[PDB]
Amino acid sequence: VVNQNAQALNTLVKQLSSNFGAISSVLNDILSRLDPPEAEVQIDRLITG
Amino acid sequence: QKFNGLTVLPPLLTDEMIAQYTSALLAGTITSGWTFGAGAALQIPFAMQ
Amino acid sequence: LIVNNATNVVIKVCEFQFCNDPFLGVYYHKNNKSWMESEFRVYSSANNCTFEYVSQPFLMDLEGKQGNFKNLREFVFKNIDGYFKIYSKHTPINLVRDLPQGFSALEPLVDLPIGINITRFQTLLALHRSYLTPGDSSSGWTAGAAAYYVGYLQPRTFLLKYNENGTITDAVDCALDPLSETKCTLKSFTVEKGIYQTSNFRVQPTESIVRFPNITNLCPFGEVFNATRFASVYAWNRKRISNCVADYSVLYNSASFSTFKCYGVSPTKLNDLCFTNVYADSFVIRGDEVRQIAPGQTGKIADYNYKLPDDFTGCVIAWNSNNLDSKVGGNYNYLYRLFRKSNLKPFERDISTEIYQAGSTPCNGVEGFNCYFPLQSYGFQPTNGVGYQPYRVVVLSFELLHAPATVCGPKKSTNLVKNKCVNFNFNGLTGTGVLTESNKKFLPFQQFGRDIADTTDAVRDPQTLEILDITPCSFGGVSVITPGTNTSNQ
Ligand SMILES: *[C@@H]1O[C@H](CO)[C@@H](O)[C@H](O)[C@H]1NC(C)=O
Ligand SMILES: *[C@@H]1O[C@H](CO)[C@@H](O)[C@H](O)[C@H]1NC(C)=O
Ligand SMILES: *[C@@H]1O[C@H](CO)[C@@H](O)[C@H](O)[C@H]1NC(C)=O
Ligand SMILES: *[C@@H]1O[C@H](CO)[C@@H](O)[C@H](O)[C@H]1NC(C)=O
Repeated sequence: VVNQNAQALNTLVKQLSSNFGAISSVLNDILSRLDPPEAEVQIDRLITG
Repeated sequence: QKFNGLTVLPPLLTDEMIAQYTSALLAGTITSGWTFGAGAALQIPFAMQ
Repeated sequence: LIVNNATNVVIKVCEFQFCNDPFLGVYYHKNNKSWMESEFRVYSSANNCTFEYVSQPFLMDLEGKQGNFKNLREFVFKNIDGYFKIYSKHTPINLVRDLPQGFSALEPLVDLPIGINITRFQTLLALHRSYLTPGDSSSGWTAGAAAYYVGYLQPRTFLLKYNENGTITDAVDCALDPLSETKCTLKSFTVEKGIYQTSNFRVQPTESIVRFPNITNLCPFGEVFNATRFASVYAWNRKRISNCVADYSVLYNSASFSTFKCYGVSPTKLNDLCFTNVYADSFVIRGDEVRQIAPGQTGKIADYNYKLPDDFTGCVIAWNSNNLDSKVGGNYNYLYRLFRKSNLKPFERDISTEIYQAGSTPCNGVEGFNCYFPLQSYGFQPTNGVGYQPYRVVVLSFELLHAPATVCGPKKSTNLVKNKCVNFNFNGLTGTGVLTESNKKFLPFQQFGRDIADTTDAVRDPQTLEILDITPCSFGGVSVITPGTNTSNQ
């Protein structure tokens, strides 16, 4: 019963490095390189995932 | 682990107070039999229990 | 200018010439008892008007008294998107000057749609000139007694309380005190004794710092822009640009550009991020083939010629050449491929001169029927159309955080700050945290550190060359415990 919680927590951890058909996994890297109107298509695609 | 916002709250009871309850429950069968959870405790030697 | 006279309220939107001290003043003469305006020192001239209005009459008396006031005109002036909104209320009083503690709501008066911009305001007032006083502009002016309050409105969220007639009867804050945030959180004014969770608070940033790598060299751009010869599209030249600041604001005075397009990157952050592996690909094509350069767009110069990748993230700059790459017979130095057994792949170049094979009849130098040469001359002349003139296209392809920093921005480093949760930038990598001194050592080549989350937690300074750990200061939340709204407010 501890194994299931610790496994599921590592499962949510690994999802932070998935794209969902995006170009990067760190929101500040998208904000540092492209104005917000030219970044909403990546941000909504990270948000839904 | 806390950087991504995974907070673990500690249980309401410690193991010392839980062990105080298990010690009361163990003492009640060795001293009063079964007539202490339905009423007020009543002594009785173990040879008749 | 919205002024209430002794006739009506006058609303004029003109270009007035305001005084050094504009005000009003009415006179009480001895041939009348009426207080008309005689000191109308408001504007010097009213020229170039765009709006004038008519309002309901508000006759006044204007007889100075020092007694207690028994009415209150509270207005709130807002200008959202040009429209000016006024929220008026009239409330009588009887107390000595102070704002009563009662609860009144303000109803909206009018919404003037004018779309001017307002930055300064001045309150228009009035004066008393009588024969009890000198009546002049030195010792004749008398201000009576008056007191008005001016308060700036700030972004705030209130849980409103609506009764059975529709009015607002109580306003409870969401930020003034923890108790008001709890009471607006549950959407109720009655809270029981127990623990409740509100918003969660973290530590805020304090400072920000720069630790860029210092490089004095400036990149070569003499031939990357205006020059005396450029490469053919058949065989396009790649130049390796490294160890120098790469700027783009300074590139507007070498050649006049007719296409400044950067795909994948804002054209105002090229100098804000340090680069890696900058590849300059310059070649001349025809001006009616500028549409054929594009990521994921086919063509003839995207199939049989150099094809851009379909993930390319870089900038494409190309400009018209009038007669530098053009001849009076036509320019035949620049050639293009017109037949291919298999189209070209990203970053592929052709060096074959074979004759292309069409049909059964073989070719590649056994010239004959259906043996065409794919490499055709462009034929640039100045007498041709402008879509038929040479364009020097320079494509800049670069990486971001794929290898140690080689090409960096012109912004320079700042002071080294430690033991604080501050915003940092290293080569381009941004964060917010406390930079602590580390005791884990990498091997010399390794310049980053990750965990099981795959997030940075150890960086190497390009300046001081010391391993520094990164520790977020974000932690915990805020919970509150109440002994019930009945008992008390602690
Ligand atoms: C007096 O009024 C004139 C015109 O408004 C102005 O130019 C001048 O500066 C004023 N002087 C004082 C004392 O403010
Ligand atoms: C008033 O408007 C006219 C027409 O636009 C202009 O020629 C004149 O200079 C303006 N006068 C001002 C700015 O007071
Ligand atoms: C609403 O206004 C009416 C009219 O004065 C008043 O009688 C009533 O008390 C008010 N509110 C209600 C519905 O109790
Ligand atoms: C507060 O508690 C007292 C005692 O139980 C009760 O009489 C009173 O009505 C309560 N008031 C509120 C606001 O609940």
